[PDB]
Amino acid sequence: SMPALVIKTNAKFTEEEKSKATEELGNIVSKVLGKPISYVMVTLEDGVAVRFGGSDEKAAFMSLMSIGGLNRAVNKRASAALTKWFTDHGFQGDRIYIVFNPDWGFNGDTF
Amino acid sequence: SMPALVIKTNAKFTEEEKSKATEELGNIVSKVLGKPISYVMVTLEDGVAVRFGGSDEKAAFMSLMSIGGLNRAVNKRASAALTKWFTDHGFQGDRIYIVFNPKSAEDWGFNGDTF
Amino acid sequence: SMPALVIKTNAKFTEEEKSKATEELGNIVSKVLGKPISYVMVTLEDGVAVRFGGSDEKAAFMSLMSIGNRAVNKRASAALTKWFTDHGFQGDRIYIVFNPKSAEDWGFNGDTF
Ligand SMILES: [Cl-]
Ligand SMILES: [Cl-]
Ligand SMILES: [Cl-]
Ligand SMILES: [Cl-]
Ligand SMILES: [Cl-]
Repeated sequence: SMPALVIKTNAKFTEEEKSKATEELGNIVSKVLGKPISYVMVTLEDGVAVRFGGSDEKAAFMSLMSIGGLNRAVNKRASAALTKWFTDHGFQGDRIYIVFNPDWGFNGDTF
Repeated sequence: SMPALVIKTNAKFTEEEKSKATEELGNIVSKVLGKPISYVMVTLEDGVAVRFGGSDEKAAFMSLMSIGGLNRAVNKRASAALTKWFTDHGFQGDRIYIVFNPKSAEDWGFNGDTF
Repeated sequence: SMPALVIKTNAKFTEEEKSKATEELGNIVSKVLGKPISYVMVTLEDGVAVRFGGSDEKAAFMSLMSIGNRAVNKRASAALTKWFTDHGFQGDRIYIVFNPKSAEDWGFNGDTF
């Protein structure tokens, strides 16, 4: 099983800031889900036109895919840990949007 | 209970046009789904390499996620209403692609908490 | 029915390279799934910040959605990856997602199925 985190935001990040974010956010996913960082895939797209709640204020949309291992308990801890990274980096917690989505391919073969 | 709309297109929009698109498209989703505009999330990515039907002509790809409130009936009106915005803004109706994806409250996060 | 392929990668493609990729990748999807090339939708986003397995080396993320298998999944995984390994990518840096949907959860030309 290998988790995936897809992030879209209207904030502007530098090339270094994006590199640190995918590292820090990927490590958060590794901790909450109990998987090694080797199995973690992180995608970050900045400068995206976003409107959340009628406003185009700084916001982020996130999707967390993982074959299994997602439950009411884990989703709440992942929501809190992922959101704090953003609230610690200039974001507002009410502008952060997370979807959990638990049939996968890797190196040309399925599992 | 909050819907999400993710839009990818190869057209080039100005910053003002992108702001207008997310507002108009967001209000379309609010009307069709029966939610206030406060709960609507809209994402618009322009200038993405798109090929639909072998051609890289002007096209758009769309995904609509919503905690519940997604049914065979609603999806049909949402498909029609969203397409009309594009056909009214320089797109051709046969180049528009929509995917509907309902999810649960436990599988959704907001303000560091689920539902 | 109608397949959809959404690709995210941190590699930098030229405008011509992107056009060739969506054609070649689109044709691979049409062949493996047994559907005409007319119903295939391909999206390619380059220059996306990607970190896979802790490393930000060249990588690609893929999602393949289709209304409604073990046979295709093996062929689609292998055929799509081979395109990338033939274009400077590493096969263990290629990430594919299969997402079957229902007829009522798909839209085209303002109507569902
Ligand atoms: Cl920079
Ligand atoms: Cl812990
Ligand atoms: Cl996406
Ligand atoms: Cl501009
Ligand atoms: Cl160029």
